Amino acid sequence: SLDQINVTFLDLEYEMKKLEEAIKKLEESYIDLKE
Amino acid sequence: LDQINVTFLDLEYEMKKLEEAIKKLEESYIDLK
Amino acid sequence: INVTFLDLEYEMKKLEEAIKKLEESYIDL
Amino acid sequence: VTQNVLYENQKQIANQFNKAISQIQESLTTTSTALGKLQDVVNQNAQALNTLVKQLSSNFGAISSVLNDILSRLDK
Amino acid sequence: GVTQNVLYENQKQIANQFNKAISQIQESLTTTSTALGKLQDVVNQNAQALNTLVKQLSSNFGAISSV
Amino acid sequence: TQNVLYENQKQIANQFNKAISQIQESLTTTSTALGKLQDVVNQNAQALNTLVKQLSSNFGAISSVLNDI
Repeated sequence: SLDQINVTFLDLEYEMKKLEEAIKKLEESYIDLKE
Repeated sequence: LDQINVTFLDLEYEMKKLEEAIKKLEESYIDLK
Repeated sequence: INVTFLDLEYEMKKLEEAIKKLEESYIDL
Repeated sequence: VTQNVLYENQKQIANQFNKAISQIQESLTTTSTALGKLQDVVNQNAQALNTLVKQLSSNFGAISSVLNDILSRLDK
Repeated sequence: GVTQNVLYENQKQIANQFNKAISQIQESLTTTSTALGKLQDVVNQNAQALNTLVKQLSSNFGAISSV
Repeated sequence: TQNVLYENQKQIANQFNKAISQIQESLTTTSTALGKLQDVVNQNAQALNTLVKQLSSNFGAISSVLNDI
């Protein structure tokens, strides 16, 4: 028998979402210097 | 078929280096008078 | 059965570029 | 003069900052892209491994039962 | 006097925007190390499953060969 | 006032340049980790392909023996 071999899967969609959020909130951090 | 062998991964060092980076970014912050 | 290979050399190149262009962003006051 | 120096410094600060922020965003986009790729390849090869184990058990069950019925039929 | 006011207001913006960006960068680095952790765990788990499969494969191939 | 503004610009520049130094180190670290992940993933991909090669070989070798019997 060989049913004791188990393979696992990966889900980092939450992490990638958190990065997309970070990038979007860095867009709000630019400097419009009033000349 | 024992000549087929697999490898393992250890990035603990990398992750520690990131934790360090985030902690040292706390230091860079700005407080004007 | 299909196994696939990974090639993120482009991504790593783009990071090396990013780091090198951040060297140009320091402030010589 | 002093006002001129302060103005010039602020211009530099803003330009350099905004430049760095642009690069940081690109590098975070790159990082999430790589994570996406890594995930896709890892899960693909995970699937290939599960499927290999499936077809392995099917063939092990098909071949290791033929030998037992031969153990019975070589005694007859 | 007016120029002093403009420079002060610009410094306020610079500091706020900077500190905001730094906060976001820290979260994104926490996220990145988290993902690296996950990737490592899944990669090593499937590495183990592969070694164990090769072990049990050699054992069963040897058992069927000897028969 | 001029002195205060100058001192604030000094802080802004120092803190910025410090943060940029750290960001570069963390991006170097990130690309390093990606490199490692790639190497291990592809190594185990190759081990899996090679295992499938040797599996088909052994399956075919034992099948042809079983059939000729």
